[PDB]
Amino acid sequence: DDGVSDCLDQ
Amino acid sequence: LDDGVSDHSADCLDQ
Amino acid sequence: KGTRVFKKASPNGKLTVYLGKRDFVDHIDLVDPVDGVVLVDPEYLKERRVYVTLTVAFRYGREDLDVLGLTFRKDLFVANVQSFPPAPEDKKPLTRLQERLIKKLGEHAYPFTFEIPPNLPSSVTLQPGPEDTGKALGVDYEVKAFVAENLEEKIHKRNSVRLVIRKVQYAPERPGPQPTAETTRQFLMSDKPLHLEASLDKEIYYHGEPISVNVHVTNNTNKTVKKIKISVRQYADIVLFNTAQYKVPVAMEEADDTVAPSSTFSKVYTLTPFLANNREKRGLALDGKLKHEDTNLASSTLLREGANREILGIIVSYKVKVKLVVSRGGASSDVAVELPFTLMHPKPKEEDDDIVFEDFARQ
Amino acid sequence: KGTRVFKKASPNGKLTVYLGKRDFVDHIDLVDPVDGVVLVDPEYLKERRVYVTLTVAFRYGREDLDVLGLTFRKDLFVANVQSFPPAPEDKKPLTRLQERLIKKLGEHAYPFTFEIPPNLPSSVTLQPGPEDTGKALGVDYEVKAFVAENLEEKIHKRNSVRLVIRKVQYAPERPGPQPTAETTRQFLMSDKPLHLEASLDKEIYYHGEPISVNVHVTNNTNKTVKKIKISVRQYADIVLFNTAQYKVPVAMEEADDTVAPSSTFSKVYTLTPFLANNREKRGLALDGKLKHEDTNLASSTLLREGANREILGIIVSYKVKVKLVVSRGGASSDVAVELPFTLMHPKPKEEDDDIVFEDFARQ
Repeated sequence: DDGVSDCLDQ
Repeated sequence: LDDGVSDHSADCLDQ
Repeated sequence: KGTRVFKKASPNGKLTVYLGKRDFVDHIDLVDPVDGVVLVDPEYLKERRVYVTLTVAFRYGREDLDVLGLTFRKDLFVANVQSFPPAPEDKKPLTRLQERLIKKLGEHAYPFTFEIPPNLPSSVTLQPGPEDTGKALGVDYEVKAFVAENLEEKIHKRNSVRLVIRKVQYAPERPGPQPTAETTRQFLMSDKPLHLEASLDKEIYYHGEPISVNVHVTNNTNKTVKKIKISVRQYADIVLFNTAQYKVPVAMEEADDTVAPSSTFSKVYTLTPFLANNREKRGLALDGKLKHEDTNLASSTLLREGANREILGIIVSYKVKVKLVVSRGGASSDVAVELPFTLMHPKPKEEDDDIVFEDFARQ
Repeated sequence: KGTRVFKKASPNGKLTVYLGKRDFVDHIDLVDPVDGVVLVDPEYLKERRVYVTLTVAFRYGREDLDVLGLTFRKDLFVANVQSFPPAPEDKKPLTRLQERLIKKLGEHAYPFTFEIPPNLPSSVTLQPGPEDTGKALGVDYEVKAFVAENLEEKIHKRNSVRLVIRKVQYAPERPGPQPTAETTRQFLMSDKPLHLEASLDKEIYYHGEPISVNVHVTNNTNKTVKKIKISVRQYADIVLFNTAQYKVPVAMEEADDTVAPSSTFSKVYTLTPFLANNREKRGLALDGKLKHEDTNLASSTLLREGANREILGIIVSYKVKVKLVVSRGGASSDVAVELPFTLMHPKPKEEDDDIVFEDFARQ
């Protein structure tokens, strides 16, 4: 459990 | 002057 | 009147097929016909027709209905029925279950009937390859209902119901003599005979029904038979594609009876070949798949002089063996005979409303 | 050496993240490390620290990290690095690129290194559409650099950089026997076989590479092969949450070539699965977002003996199908075989800084 919890197109 | 069908698929499960 | 009706439906539950039996008995003259009903929803794909197809084929290589797999396929029988538009029929009349079904299911339900030719091979499967090659093979009877524009363009998983029915073979009991066989032996420097004679009941064949072997030993020699070993072996000859012979013991009883020197002996031994005792004995020659509780050892092939042996695919036969073990003194001996018999599927019991609907899917 | 380094900065540019690559190859034994740098000037909100985290998750319901929409999300790998103030100097091993990227940049350039363990699912997204009862789902590798005192602190869109790299999968061409498959058919009323055999030049293809199907057809029958149909299918099994099996042709050549009765035939067919065409409609496993020219048709998931199958999310695999369609002049049957292959990602490169920035964005 080592801590838990983009892509531009207009 | 031809022949029958050539079926293809599967029905009942196996787990 | 208590009557079972088996059903299966398309994946998308639109198309549903009903059949009164899963197994259809071949009485040598005539198989009982595949009479069924199809209940269709005209509001999926209303222009489309419903068809039903019986496909009897020998298959070889991973026997299922798959492509990854199949190495050999030979067609043995096909029949195409246009069911939803009640097209100008062959006009062989309707059947009591068909009416009782359309009387129950509606007028969206339409029948189909197939008449299976006599002399076609009964359902049979076998899984080979002991240490050598040979892939899963059999003869299976597939009935498939499907919704399509026409038999031309391919079937899709959604509409198609695929049922693998069984044709199982029955034959009635025969008059004449029981299977009898005998042999005599005289070993080195004795000149005294050992006489083994053994007998059966020629008809001795419905699944489960035991085998009563009568055994008679006239032992004039001064050797003793230590034990008597009776057995039932099934013989399977693949005759299509990759031909191959198999023989599998499916019953046994080593008896510790002994026949004294200069004596005589008699007994009946009784034997029951069972599929249970033999499951994945490399799975040779069933009448069904291994997983279904229905499955028995396959029935004997019925041949006739001149009948085509190779479009039967798999010739099944059974024999009883009786062996005397000897080992007298200080390469010990075998005296044996073997008696052949036929093995058939038992005859089925002859002779609003109570009608009970089950899945076609087997146990 | 006009060295391309992909840069992205904070929406309000106090934090800016640099990476050598957007895609990171998995060569089955170990993944390319995520070597990068964080350029922050220690003036903004939490004048304690900046962190970087790698998160690998399977997500279902949308395909991004979102609150409204995420119906299922399984966490597969999380790594948290404290990139400002430099944490204990045991993971000092720097890379040759990182050294250039602190020398070329100010004293405010602090590195990070992520090691992805082997056997994770590569990047994958699958777009169910019309046909389906499902929505976007996939596996993302999300690098997120953000400033905080705490790291239990709620991360600030103001403070964050977030960039979705891909982990792409490579397999090396292993020679040996190439893929082969064959089947033999015998149609009704004749014992004359139609034999089909197929073969692919390789097993391990790479995106964009053509695939050469070698076809041999021995038609001893009385029937004509009306057409030959070669095709490529992707199968994508969802194994997590809402299971499903999809199937999509991604290449298709239906040639007008004919095998006339009692003749034979052979021809090598070449087709390439693309996705470029109509950008995939629905149900297709891509390795990225549809919107990017960057992304391919997904690579095949590599399975192992003992492998935990479900934690891979989607099982992706491809097969070539070669279909003969049969008929004779004036209900027609088809003979086909299928051959698997492994679709993989090509490796990019085996062919005083001059480091020049690209805006990290896929095109």
